[PDB]
Amino acid sequence: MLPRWELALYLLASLGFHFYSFYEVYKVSREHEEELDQEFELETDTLFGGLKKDATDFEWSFWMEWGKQWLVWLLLGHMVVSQMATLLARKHRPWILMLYGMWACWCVLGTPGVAMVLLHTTISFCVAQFRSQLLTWLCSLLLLSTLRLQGVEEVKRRWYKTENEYYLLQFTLTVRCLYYTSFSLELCWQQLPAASTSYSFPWMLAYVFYYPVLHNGPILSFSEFIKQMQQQEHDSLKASLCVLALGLGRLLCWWWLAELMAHLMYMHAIYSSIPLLETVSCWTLGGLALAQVLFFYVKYLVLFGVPALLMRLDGLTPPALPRCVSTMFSFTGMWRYFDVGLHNFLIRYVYIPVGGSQHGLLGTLFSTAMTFAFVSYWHGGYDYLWCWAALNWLGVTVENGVRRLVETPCIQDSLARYFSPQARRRFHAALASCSTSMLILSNLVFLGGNEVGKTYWNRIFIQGWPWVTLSVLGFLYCYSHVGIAWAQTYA
Amino acid sequence: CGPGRGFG
Amino acid sequence: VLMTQTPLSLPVSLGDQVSISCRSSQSIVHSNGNTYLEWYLQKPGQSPKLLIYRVSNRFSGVPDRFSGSGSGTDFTLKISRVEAEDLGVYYCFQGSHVPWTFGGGTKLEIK
Amino acid sequence: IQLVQSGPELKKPGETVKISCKASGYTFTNYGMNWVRQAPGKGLKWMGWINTYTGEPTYADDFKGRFAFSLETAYLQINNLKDEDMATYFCARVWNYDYYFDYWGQGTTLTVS
Ligand SMILES: CCCCCCCCCCCCCCCC(=O)SCCNC(=O)CCNC(=O)[C@H](O)C(C)(C)COP(=O)(O)OP(=O)(O)OC[C@H]1O[C@@H](n2cnc3c(N)ncnc32)[C@H](O)[C@@H]1OP(=O)(O)O
Ligand code: HEM
Ligand SMILES: *C(=O)CCCCCCCCCCCCCCC
Repeated sequence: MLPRWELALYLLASLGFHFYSFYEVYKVSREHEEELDQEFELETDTLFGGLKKDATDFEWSFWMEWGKQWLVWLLLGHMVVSQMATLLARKHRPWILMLYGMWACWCVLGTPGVAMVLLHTTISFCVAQFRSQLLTWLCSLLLLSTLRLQGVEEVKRRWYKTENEYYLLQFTLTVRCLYYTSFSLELCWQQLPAASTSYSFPWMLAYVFYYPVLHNGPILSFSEFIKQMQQQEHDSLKASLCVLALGLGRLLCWWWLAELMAHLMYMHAIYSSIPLLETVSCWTLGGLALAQVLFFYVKYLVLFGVPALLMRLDGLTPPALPRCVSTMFSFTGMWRYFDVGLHNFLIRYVYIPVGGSQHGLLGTLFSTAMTFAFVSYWHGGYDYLWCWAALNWLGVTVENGVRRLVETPCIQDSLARYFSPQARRRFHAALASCSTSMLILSNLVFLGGNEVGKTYWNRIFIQGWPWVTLSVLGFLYCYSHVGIAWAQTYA
Repeated sequence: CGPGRGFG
Repeated sequence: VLMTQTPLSLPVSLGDQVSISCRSSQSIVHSNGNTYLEWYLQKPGQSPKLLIYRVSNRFSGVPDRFSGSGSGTDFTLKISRVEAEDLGVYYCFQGSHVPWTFGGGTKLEIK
Repeated sequence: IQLVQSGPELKKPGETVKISCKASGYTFTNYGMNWVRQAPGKGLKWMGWINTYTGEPTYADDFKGRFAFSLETAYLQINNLKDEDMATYFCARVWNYDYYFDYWGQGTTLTVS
């Protein structure tokens, strides 16, 4: 174990560079407030003493715009209906929840939204009746591809007036793709007599039309859903009130933090203006990167707590909420611990069926590639997303290869003999810093886009290699000590 | 997660 | 789940009705709304064969005289007329609660 | 539809043995496979099962840490470390609905002494 004093020094350095970079980004935003306001409209509110919120982000300004109008009221109605069903008719709770989900989808997306969800569900079920996993995967891929077609997009836009309902329908269908694909694959793999009647059409309708995750919520494993819908054990509503109170308090705190950190610094406006990235100093570049990844983390905390809170009230166990990205230090850790539900779906339904490590390293590579391909194609399959997927697969493959190489008994014995485990920890932290220096760039490409990632690569690494790259590596080195030191808690 | 990607 | 059988050894003469009772430790009714309790006849020196799959149901091989009716916890199997070719060991098996457990075995003998 | 097993096997207490269950007459991956054992002085004990479609075995709590189910798709093998157990091992096809075991193997008597 490392001595406590120098680990505390590493934590101090990590917090110091986070906070100084945040201050630099705040200064840059304040000194460039007028031109950014002129180019992109900035929302004016009295929540923070007159500071102007940066509404350039799409997911935040879309989900809060929907929540203030329809989503929060419908989610509260779902909570009330679930509690009433648990109190009065516990046996028929899944069907009541399914009916409420259909009614909520109708009232929020018109008849076409419900009709399209039903069509996708029915087609997936009819195809899965053949009990072939490959045919089911092609059916799911075709159903997902029907979203990206220009003609279908034009028809769907003609369906709706506000043009935000079309985006809501697209997101709902994209999530439904995963949900009915998971159910269909589970039906294909079902060979147990006890579970023969669990995979029926009404159960598929109940699984698909679950309101908390109808639109954006995390992928809920069908095994857990079917297990919890049939417990017939009450949740002691007196404790459910306390659970709701604590969840609401935490969600309000998270939302306030997200609003504060969007108000103080205009991350999205700065990334939208590529010419401003070249002008601002390297400290501002690092601060923008850290603030952007942290804001994505906080935004998805807010956007996943509400489905998680609704599940916890419903008795379900939700997938674990994202861990703080300032803890993350490697590609595998980021994938395992950030988006738990989608990672579990990819492992169970995309990674394993193609074939995991059982086919050897080369086969593993293919499997990983396939998984990554799908997730990129799931998010839209844009060019920047494909570049992010390629870079991310390269990172994961390099991590796995190095871990396999170092864990060989001969090399492990040699490194144990040469130096103490303290030196091994220091070298592992330096390596993980060199890895996270590219992990953050890949995530910036995912968030900022191709231009933002290229600008970061040029300025941080190519243009300023002699001292800027070394300083970034050292700061991420202390950061990696902190991350690895905390990683033992959840290892 | 989140199907909202590529909009800015 | 521990499942017991009464009697352990059941001697009946040829052509006489026989009743075998299987008592479970707890409820066998599965969450699906049905109970998976089935009865297996293992003749000496070979593998068991299924007789009734769900309560009061009958397999294709089993003749009409292997009717067995049971409650939620205590189940029973009845042979109306023993044809002297039904001798063997009868096991009651539950599939609802993992791990799946067989019965002790009710050996039949000619008195 | 039939299932045929390897045959009698004699092994030393320290060694290990593999038992094969070959299924013919039906689509092998359609139905899972159940491995049970019958001790000379006891009744049937359900050791575990293997999902032929995906190859994901689930074992009973008692029969864990030493037994492993593998595929050869249409034989299906079991591996274990030898010990005082000498039970006869049965292989059973599991039907999709309403009943568990329909067709059984002959059973490979195992002698370990
Ligand atoms: C559309 C058209 C335009 C597109 C325009 C797109 C633009 C978009 C950007 C453009 C860019 C251009 C193209 C460039 C693109 C790249 O720049 S290439 C990107 C490739 N990605 C990477 O290289 C990242 C991977 N880097 C790394 O360093 C690896 O992750 C690591 C850290 C070495 C893997 O190590 P690990 O997974 O942490 O393994 P692990 O066993 O967990 O720990 C390390 C072990 O080393 C042991 N160890 C002990 N002593 C030692 C010792 N002397 N040495 C080594 N190991 C030791 C430790 O004991 C430790 O073991 P444990 O203590 O854990 O038991
Ligand atoms: C060196 C810097 C940091 C370290 C070591 C760190 C560490 C942690 C850890 C280990 C957690 C627990 C994660 C979980 O249980 O889900 C956490 C929670 C959290 N972190 Fe950080 N963090 C850092 C910086 C930040 C920053 C700068 C922000 C926001 C601007 C932030 C936002 C959050 C939030 C919102 C939580 C949730 C707390 C909760 O759920 O109770 N973190 N932090
Ligand atoms: C749903 O689509 C999200 C899953 C995909 C992962 C997205 C990565 C988010 C960025 C995390 C940043 C971690 C880097 C840590 C550097 C400080």
